[PDB]
Amino acid sequence: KRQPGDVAALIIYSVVFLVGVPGNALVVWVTAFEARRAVNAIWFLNLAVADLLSCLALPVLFTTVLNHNYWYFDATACIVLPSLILLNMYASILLLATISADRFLLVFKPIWCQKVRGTGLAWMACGVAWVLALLLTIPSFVYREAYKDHTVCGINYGPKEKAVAILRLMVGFVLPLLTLNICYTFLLLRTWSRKATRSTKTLKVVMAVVICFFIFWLPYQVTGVMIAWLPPSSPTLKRVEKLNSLCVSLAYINCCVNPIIYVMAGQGFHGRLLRS
Amino acid sequence: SFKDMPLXR
Amino acid sequence: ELDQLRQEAEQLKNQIRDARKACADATLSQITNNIDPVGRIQMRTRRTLRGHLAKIYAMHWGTDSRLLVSASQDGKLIIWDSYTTNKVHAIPLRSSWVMTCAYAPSGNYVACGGLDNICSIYNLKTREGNVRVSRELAGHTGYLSCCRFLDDNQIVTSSGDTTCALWDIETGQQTTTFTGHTGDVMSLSLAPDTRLFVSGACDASAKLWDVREGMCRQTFTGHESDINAICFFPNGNAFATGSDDATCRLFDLRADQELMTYSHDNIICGITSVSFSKSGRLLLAGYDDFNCNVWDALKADRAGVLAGHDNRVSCLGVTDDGMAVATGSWDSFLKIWN
Amino acid sequence: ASIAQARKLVEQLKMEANIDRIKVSKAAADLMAYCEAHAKEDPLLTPVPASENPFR
Amino acid sequence: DVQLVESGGGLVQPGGSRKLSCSASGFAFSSFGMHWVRQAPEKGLEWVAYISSGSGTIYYADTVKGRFTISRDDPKNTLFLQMTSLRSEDTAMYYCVRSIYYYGSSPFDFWGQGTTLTVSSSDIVMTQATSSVPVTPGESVSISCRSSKSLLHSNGNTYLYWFLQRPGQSPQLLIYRMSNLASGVPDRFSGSGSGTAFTLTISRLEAEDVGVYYCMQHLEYPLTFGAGTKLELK
Amino acid sequence: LSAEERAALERSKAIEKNLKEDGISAAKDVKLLLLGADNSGKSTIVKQMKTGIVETHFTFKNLHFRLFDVGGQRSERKKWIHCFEDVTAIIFCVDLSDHESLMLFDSICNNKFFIDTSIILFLNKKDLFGEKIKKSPLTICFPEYTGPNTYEDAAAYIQAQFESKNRSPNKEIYCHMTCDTNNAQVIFDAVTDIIIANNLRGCGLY
Repeated sequence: KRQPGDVAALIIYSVVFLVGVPGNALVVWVTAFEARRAVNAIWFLNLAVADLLSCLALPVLFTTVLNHNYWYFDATACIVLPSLILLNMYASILLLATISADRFLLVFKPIWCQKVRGTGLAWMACGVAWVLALLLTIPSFVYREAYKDHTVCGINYGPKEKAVAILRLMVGFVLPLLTLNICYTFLLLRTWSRKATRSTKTLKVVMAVVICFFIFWLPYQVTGVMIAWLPPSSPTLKRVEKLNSLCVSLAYINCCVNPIIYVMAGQGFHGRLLRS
Repeated sequence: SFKDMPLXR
Repeated sequence: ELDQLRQEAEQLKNQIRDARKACADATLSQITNNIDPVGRIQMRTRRTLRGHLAKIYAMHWGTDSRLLVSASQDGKLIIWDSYTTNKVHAIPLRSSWVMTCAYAPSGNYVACGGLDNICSIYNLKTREGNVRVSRELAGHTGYLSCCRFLDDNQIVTSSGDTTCALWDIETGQQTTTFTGHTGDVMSLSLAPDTRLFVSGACDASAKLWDVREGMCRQTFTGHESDINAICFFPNGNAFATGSDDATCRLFDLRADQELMTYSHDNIICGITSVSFSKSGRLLLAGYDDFNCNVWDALKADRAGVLAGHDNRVSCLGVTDDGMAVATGSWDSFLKIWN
Repeated sequence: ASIAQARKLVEQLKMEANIDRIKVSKAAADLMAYCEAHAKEDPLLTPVPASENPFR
Repeated sequence: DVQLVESGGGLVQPGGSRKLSCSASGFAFSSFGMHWVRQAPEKGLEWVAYISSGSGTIYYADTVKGRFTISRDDPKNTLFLQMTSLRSEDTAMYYCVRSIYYYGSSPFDFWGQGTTLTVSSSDIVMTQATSSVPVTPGESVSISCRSSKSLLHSNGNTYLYWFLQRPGQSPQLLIYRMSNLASGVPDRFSGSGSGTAFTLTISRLEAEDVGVYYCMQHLEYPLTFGAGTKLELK
Repeated sequence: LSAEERAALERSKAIEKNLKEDGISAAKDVKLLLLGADNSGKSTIVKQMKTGIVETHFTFKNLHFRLFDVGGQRSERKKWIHCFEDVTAIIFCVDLSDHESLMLFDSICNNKFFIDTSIILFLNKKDLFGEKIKKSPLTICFPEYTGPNTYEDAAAYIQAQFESKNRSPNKEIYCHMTCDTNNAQVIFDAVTDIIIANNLRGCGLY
């Protein structure tokens, strides 16, 4: 791996791992303690558990990069790990979208919300998000195979590649962006209309979340489609092939960004940790 | 088939 | 002749102060200098009850030291089982504003009352299988503060009308009225022999009434602000009290004056509740500092801390067998210690 | 016009005055003796054994 | 006053079916249990069924499992029993009883009047040594009821109940947990024993104590009664 | 190992389930506290909305309100004032016909327990106050005031005097006049704003 990108990607992987493991674990513990009293903790529980599951899988990818693209494992773990990783990613994205929609609904319609709010609805929404993630993942569940030269971990594709890429792009990027932007813009618009509810930290938090999500999840989503519409002739194919590790490392940033945003926006954190 | 995809994609 | 009687009253006050000063030979520190210090103690939570959804204002133990009772602003009265943390009853209340509760010594009755100027008695051994209101007592003109049971027939209450009363459950009539205070009174303590009781009002004064005669016999004035708690010493010839000025004092009914005081420079917030141990050596005290405290009743020195509450404790009580102390804050959690 | 109230106050004051009193040393000795008598019957200052602990 | 009246029984040919109902009135039916108890025409009482409060739990005996059905209707406060495929050895009398449980409760306090059913043509075992004893008035006598296993649970207290049936009517409760007097029972009855050897002591007899005494058990399902000892004057 | 403690456990579970159901179903109502001086017209607006503590229940726009009147007892206010903490808002009342009200408002506004609860202030009896102002000056009550003897100026001056008695910028004071049964709309608007603010704060966004 004499390429400058590989070492930077490995360093980012390691840093993300040891930064995100403890925060995710602490958030999971606190919200699991508090989930028996408040409805507003289930969403954060789901985000924290999804992020912890995403982050725990980093060493496998790190050592796979280290072993120079060789599959040293058996023929059963080949079709197990990638599906789980994809499921965790889509679950995280959809849970963020549902949390934004929930905040929109709570702000605009308080009476109806307090009249119908309950744990069952939150659990139903979480289950819907998880099953949508699994349904999106199913192609990786099925078409994944393995091959031996050395061993290569690949997927058997025989139209299908482009179709999967288009579905992935649409249902993983277009809907979350629209939901996030529209819901948060309307929330700020209504909040800054009355002096009683007007505050300054809401704009900061919303803008930070939207900007970080956009920056960290556009380039990977577009380089995943660039590879699905080009022949292997152009050297730009080599230029984009030498960027996959960097793209994945930059995509992993949200998994650590989210717990920091959650912990730095609360009213009290040390008391909750001590009391649990 | 004979095609490569680094895991995560 | 008002000035003449005022001068006579001043002379009588001077005479009684001189008598108390003459009878005051020595303090308690010199006698207690040779007492072995108890040493630091530590207690760990052994149970926790989670069934209330609002603030908790009062509680009382039971004679057999197994059944509890708690009251809350949610309008629910619950009788707990300490050992298995189970629930035995749940009593709805007519009004949600509740300030006191009590458990009958025979285990048959429970009393409760609050801002409704009424004390209610529930029959807990009905043949029909449920619990209904036996009778309701209505003779006060202020909010009730404390209630106690003498027998299955007599109850003593302490309202905010500067009075204390003695009732008759069978007919619900005012048997005897106690008067002499000049302000709101919130405390009671029935003597072990069930013949005398003492109360503390907001005047920083306490009176040692007489149940049979109905005439107050003594008065103690040594505090600086309102009084919030009181409890007889187990021997029956002393009592302790806690005030809003963040200091507890131990009085006497033979020397007719103070003995010792419990003070600290850091303590600022007022006292909420005070109780004694089985042998009288330990003086448990609540606080507004989100914790309880342990005071060595003889050396007047700090002995331990019982922390673990998010909000300030509002009630306290030790078991008759003397094996567990139970506390309750406004965070709807009761902790059984040991 | 509160002559009767003042009379009641002074009567209670003199009645309380006529009561007797005892020395502080005697009461302190009585309280300390009672506290010492039941020293080993208090299971709080002495740590109760775990075998005979109802809340174990 | 508390009432528990049963109805439904009668003459049933073999291979038929019948339904019973023991209507309740005068108390809070929702929080109580319900049992059905069977006594043969010339033998001791026997246990049949059980149902919890709110229909949460049901239990059954061995000889009746899969052939009887039990139902409750809270708004009407009634208990139902379904007699399906009645055999040739099932004629008896049936009652229904009150079985509230909590800390310090007294189960089996009240018994129904009863109905007669006519048909055409590791368990704990409790025994009673004697059958009939002559007792002179004004004396003091004792009874025995030996079990086959120690009834001392881990919680500290044991479960042995004493029942008395005067000749003519339904039984009444006397002692629960072998040491406690039921309400309305004179203070001349007593309970003693430990582990397996159980006894009842009575002194200063009267004319109203003539009858048969059955000792029951409540440690674990199923529940087994005793044979029954008769007492006669002189 | 349990012999018949299982029935006790079942009873405990049923009791807990009923308690939780009743507790959840009872959080849809908001509580309102009525304060002010004696004979301030609080009972007037309580009755126009259709012995210790008197409570009133009424519903409006799929929402049921709870009112409380406490001034029926004479005791130490600081002794029981903590019992009404965590209330949604306080509905004060002022009669423009009389300094006692101003002192009471200054005392209650700066209380430690009520440092964040919003206050709704109802100036009452507009017609006779205006007639008295046009018939006699207000100099007897406020010698330091100045201006014409019209209606709007006096009301504005009194409102400014009442408004200047607070010290915490966090608290928000709502002022409206009365004396056409429109107070329900004002109360609803205030409670909706308070509920939206509380919901925003709970999510951690505010």
